[PDB]
Amino acid sequence: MLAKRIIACLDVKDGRVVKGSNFENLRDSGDPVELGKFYSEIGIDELVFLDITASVEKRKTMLELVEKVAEQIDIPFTVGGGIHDFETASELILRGADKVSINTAAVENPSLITQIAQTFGSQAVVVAIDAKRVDGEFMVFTYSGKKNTGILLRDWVVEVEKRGAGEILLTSIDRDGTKSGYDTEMIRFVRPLTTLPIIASGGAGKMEHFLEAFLAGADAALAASVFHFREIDVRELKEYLKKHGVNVRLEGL
Amino acid sequence: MLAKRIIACLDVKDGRVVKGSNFENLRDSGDPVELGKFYSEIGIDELVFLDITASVEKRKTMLELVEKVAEQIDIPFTVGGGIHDFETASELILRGADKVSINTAAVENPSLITQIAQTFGSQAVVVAIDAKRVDGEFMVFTYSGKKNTGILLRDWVVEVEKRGAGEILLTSIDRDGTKSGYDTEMIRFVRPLTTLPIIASGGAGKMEHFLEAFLAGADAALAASVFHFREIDVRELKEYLKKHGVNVRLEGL
Repeated sequence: MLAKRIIACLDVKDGRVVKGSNFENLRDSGDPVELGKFYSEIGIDELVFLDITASVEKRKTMLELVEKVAEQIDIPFTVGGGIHDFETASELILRGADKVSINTAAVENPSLITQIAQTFGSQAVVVAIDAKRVDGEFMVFTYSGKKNTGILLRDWVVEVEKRGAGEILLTSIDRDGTKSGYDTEMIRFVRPLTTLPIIASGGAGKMEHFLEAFLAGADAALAASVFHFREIDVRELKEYLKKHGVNVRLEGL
Repeated sequence: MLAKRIIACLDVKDGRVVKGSNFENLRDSGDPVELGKFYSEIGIDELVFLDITASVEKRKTMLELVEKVAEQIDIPFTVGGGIHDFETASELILRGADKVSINTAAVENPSLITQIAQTFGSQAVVVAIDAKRVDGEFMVFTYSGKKNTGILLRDWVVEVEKRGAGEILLTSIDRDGTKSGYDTEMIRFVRPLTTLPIIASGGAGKMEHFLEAFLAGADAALAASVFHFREIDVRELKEYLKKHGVNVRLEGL
């Protein structure tokens, strides 16, 4: 059966991971190399480095981050946040990013998905879809949740798979950072519309929330707050999930 | 008694208002001058021009927008989105913006609020506060809702008034664009903590939602989706609000 993955989202600003969360067991929790390697050693399956400014000095600072992280970490990582074109995506993958996450650029040029997939393989392209329920209908939002595109989530999911994406990173903006639980209604809604791996994102607060995300059909669970604020232990989480029948990897823990 | 204002939020990209909403009655609904003047003529009290990229070419494209809008519109306007420092804010106000909205830059340097207020007057400084309920506690989020700062909304509201802000633009990220109603719990929570005008933002979907926002203590109601998608008529809205005792301005309608 398909593996169920636990993925940590590391928010980046100026090529360093946003700090303030006291990793007294580490020399510098702002260093993408040290922090990424740490997660690799305690059981995280993959990482996402999300540039949350995704603006100034971004392109160059993210390239340097990729160069350093790629030579030191042994689990897959995705880079996202403001990747606006094929050349930017190509530069990141060429330097060692395993995958790139595109969102607004994919909505504005759907064949960008296919271009990256044809050159680097479908597994290198993650389409991040940010959605909200608008008067009872799931809609796709771009520009960091500030633009309702008018495109129904149902239609965009189907199109993204047709364009050759490898995976969908499905974020519920309205649950993101709330610690109130993943948006399992949204995950269940998307599950029958695609065969691709679905990475659920936004809302994790406790171990049981991960179980619900996987029972709703997620293939991976991404979280930022619970790992950044050290609210959930990775090994504890994986042991709980495996006890409840979820196919997480316990090897190396 | 204090006036209750209706404010339209115009999302900007590359110095033009995001289109796709068919204003067949206008020559070009993407033009900030034509669209801003239109709203001015049909009863909108103020405008907000929000750069939703707020990144590349932004500083220069927003300066040009301000120069053109300031000479043609006769209602106040605020400019927001990625204003990172005092010089940027100063340039915008000097060219004709009535107010500037600062958010992440204010959280990272609270005396920026005071600097703008001392030079241009407190009425020129709007502090945009984006918040979410995190495990039952309202927290302040920066970087387009991607960073939980760990600062309680209660404490930041009090600090913003102490620093000399003129107004608070209070956005509930989790209701923004949903058309499900303003976050009246959040508005009620903030009302007793500040004497400043509160501009409620995020969630408007129907006329009754505006009434609820004002009954919760808002001094102004900001909306993007209902005006952008032409879902609510401004004069109809104001007549309904005045019938329900809300002190909106009917002059000129």
